[PDB]
Amino acid sequence: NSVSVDLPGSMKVLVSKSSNADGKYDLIATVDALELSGTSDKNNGSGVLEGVKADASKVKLTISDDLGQTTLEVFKSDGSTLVSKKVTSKDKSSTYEKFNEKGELSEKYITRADKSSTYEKFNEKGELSEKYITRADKSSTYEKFNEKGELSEKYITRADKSSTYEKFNEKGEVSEKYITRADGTRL
Repeated sequence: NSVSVDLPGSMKVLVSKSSNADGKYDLIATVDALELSGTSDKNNGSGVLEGVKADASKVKLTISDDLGQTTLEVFKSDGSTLVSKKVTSKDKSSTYEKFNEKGELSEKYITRADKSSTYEKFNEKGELSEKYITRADKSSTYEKFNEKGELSEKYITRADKSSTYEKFNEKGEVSEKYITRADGTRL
């Protein structure tokens, strides 16, 4: 029968030459316990697979032609309003997005090859409300944005266990500024 192919994002696709078709390969994959299927013109497991949840949600798996990237989209029953989207590359980096009921981006979680991560949260308007960056060196950045799209809070943490906290007021200039450095030498 069929041949198994590994895919970025810890998934697998089964590829087998199509009989009742012509020059096509049939693809089947099981993803989060849902069966997806499609057909491809190539013999490496690239191509598009689709599925349908029992709530009639549509699931689309796209595998790029050289297998370096997979995209897993979950749509509402209309087949067009996004619910979620997971992109994973071969280098293990990935972007996961969650959308609200009308398809506006609600959360984004990025992971890089060095395993730094960036986590963004959006309001219902769809604008950036929060941003949190963790880095490989163990530094971290926190940003809170107000209703006016202005920065209102920032918190940087460095590898030497130091810190810098800042609050911003109605004017874009800093109003507070904690600066912690070597040991517990505050400011």
